[PDB]
Amino acid sequence: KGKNLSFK
Amino acid sequence: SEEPSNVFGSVLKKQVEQRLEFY
Amino acid sequence: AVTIRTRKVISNPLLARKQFVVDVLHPNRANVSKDELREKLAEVYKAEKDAVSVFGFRTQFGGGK
Amino acid sequence: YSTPKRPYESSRLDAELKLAGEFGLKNKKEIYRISFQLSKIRRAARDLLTRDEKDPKRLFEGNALIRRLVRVGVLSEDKKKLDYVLALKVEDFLERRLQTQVYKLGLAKSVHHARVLITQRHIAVGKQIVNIPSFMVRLDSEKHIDFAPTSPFGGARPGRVARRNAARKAE
Amino acid sequence: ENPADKRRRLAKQYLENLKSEADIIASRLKEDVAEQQGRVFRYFGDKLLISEAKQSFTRVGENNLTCISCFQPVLNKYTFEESSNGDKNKGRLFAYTVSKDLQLTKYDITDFSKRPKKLKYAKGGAKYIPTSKHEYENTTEGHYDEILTVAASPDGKYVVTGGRDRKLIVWSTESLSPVKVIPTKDRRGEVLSLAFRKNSDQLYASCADFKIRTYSINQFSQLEILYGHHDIVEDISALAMERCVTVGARDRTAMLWKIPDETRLTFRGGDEPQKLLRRWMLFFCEGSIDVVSMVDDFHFITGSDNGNICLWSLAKKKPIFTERIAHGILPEPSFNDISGETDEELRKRQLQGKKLLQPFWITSLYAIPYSNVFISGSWSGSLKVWKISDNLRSFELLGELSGAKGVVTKIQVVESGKHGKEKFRILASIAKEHRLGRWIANVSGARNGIYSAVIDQTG
Amino acid sequence: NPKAFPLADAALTQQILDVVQQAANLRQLKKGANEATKTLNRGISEFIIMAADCEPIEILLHLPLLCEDKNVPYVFVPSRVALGRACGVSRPVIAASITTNDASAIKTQIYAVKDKIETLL
RNA sequence: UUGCCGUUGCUAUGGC
Repeated sequence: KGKNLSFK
Repeated sequence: SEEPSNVFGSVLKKQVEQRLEFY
Repeated sequence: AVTIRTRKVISNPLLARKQFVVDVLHPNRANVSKDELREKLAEVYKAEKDAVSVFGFRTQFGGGK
Repeated sequence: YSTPKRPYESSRLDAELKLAGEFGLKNKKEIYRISFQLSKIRRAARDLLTRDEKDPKRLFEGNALIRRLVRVGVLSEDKKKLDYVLALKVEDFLERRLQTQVYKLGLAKSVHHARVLITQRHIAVGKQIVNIPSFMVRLDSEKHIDFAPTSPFGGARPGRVARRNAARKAE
Repeated sequence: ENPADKRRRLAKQYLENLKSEADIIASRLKEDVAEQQGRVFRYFGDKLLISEAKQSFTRVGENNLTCISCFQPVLNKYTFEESSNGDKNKGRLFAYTVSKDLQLTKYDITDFSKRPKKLKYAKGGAKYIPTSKHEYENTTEGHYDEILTVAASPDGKYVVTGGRDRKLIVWSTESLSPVKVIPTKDRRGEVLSLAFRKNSDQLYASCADFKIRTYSINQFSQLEILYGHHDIVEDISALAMERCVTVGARDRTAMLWKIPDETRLTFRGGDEPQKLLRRWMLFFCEGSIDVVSMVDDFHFITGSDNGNICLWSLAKKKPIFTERIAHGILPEPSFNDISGETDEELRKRQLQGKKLLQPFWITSLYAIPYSNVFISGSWSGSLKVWKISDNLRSFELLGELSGAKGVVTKIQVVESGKHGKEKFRILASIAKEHRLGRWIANVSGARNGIYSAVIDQTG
Repeated sequence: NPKAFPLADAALTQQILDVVQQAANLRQLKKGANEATKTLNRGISEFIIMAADCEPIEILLHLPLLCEDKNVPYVFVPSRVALGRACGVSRPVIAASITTNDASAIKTQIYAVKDKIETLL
């Protein structure tokens, strides 16, 4: 399983 | 209605009376 | 904002790395430069930026991904 | 596509006139393309009809064909028989062209308005912006036709001319 | 002194508490992580004492309460910090309600013996209408049209609301101050239900534009938009994982959305009276699915407009179990009113026997996460508590609570006390009209208020 | 025998409301009695839906006289309250009518229900 | 415990 992220 | 009654007419008139007071 | 999602994570010990497919969701924007992808994948996977490689990125028709 | 046996029949020419006008087709080439597909499908249904009833080939291929024809939306659910496939006409396919649904659903007030809107990248089927007016919509896809999110009519900022005129009004 | 030492201190103190409480230690630690494993682990339905429940109805000023959301702090084993936003809010339970009067109101429900106590509120009005008339400029701080949903962040820092203004406004928990307004950017992007991913900042918004939106509150940004429903998406539920479930109302498809996979599972009831009567040899064709709640990661339940409550399993597309006319049939219309003919028998024929009789619909349906019990709601005047079988292949009626009178727009449950001895408080928003619209004939006895009942476990 | 007649069963009501609820989305639906009275005289109506539980039912029994004089199919259904939900309006609807348009995207759906309706009558 | 109006207690539920 992968990872999740977000910016700006 | 083969033999209509006045029960609805009474309340319908009452609804008009409520509107009359409101305006 | 812009999201990035990793899928199909395969561990590779004898070349000592991790493979995966990167999906970058960038609404209201053209795309993400490879350097920004590298630095934040370093942040998330928690490796130094130099150890991170990213390539073969194609945007879908209509944009946003 | 393939050319017709006799393109110069007056009845024919009036046929393409009516079809193009009522569906806003660019030229006769689209009509012959659709006619070619209809000829192929009807020939296949014809050949299946020739086969004996309960023939495994007839059953299997006919069933698959009718199910596909239902899915594209040309053939109604209650008409799931190869005879009704044989009864199809080009108008049913042409209705299934995306222009017609953009017009008929109310997003556009004319077939030409639908054409320009579609080619202008204002129309989205689900996640995908479709600029191909000849796109064939299925039953499920029919209900998802909306304005694309990036469109000014679909939730985005005003177009270039709108903001330009607003600016010129500003100063 | 180092942060790791602090964790060592907190862990050491935590163990001392467990030793003071006490095999038992090992079992509890497993129960602490049972949430991560997607299976029910709270079998307490038989322990519940519905009969002795202390029921209470609290009136409020708002007309037509639309939704209620409850926040419960939870101790995080993984850092030993309570989900309370601040030290003052340690072990304080908050409930937030929205109504059609454009108010957001918060109440304190920490004292279960006592009634909810109002703390702060915010009203919207005509002051907040957008002048621009453009969807992307629809960023006014306050609501100007009916508010339909409210959801509290699991962190206890923010509460988010939406409604007929086509807005997602996120409010500060302490002061109810507006920090961000996120337009849906659609003409018919009407928010109908909001669900927070448990112990996460992810928010899922079901909109009447036939789409579902996903949000990250910590970032104040939109993530993805989900499509596949063929009608309005009235309800949405979420659990610790990301696979939120939704219902399509007239579409009649309970829909589970795999966010990680970008794949989607379809569920349809597909029951028809004719066979059902034949196998019997009043059953109403299903109308629409207007509520859904996830009992488990692998199971979920729905409520419909034929009074049918259906149990679902991810493996099976069809319902595994169903209860017909759960809340009963509506009262038959009076004969003196059906027709104006004086002759009584003529009026009776207009009733057409029992053909006109229709069932109650499931206005509210909430299941406590990872438990074997759930609560259903309607305007019948009583909250029904059900218990799921241990095999999760059937459920029965645990009992009823008749305190509530009026339409149950939303149901919430909060628990308190030690692990072994837990007393459950059920909170349900009660209104005089249905949340989506005013279709309901005015039911006698309805009062717009918040219903509260206390249930304890013994034996 | 009953004044509200014929009344659709649980099944036939089902496809009707599906036509009604979508037809509202397409601006093809006129909702309520006076609009029902409106469309019949102008002859732009396919068929008319009536609630059988209407208070009083006689408030709408004039419509069938208009409907069958113009040879327009009509029908009764159990619950007004459901029709408004289909119709999309936040209040009960006792009568509804589908307007005439051969260019509508739903000509087959409307005609499908229309055929069943004629058989019912 | 309620926007307003009552009843019932020393608390619970009836109308708009």
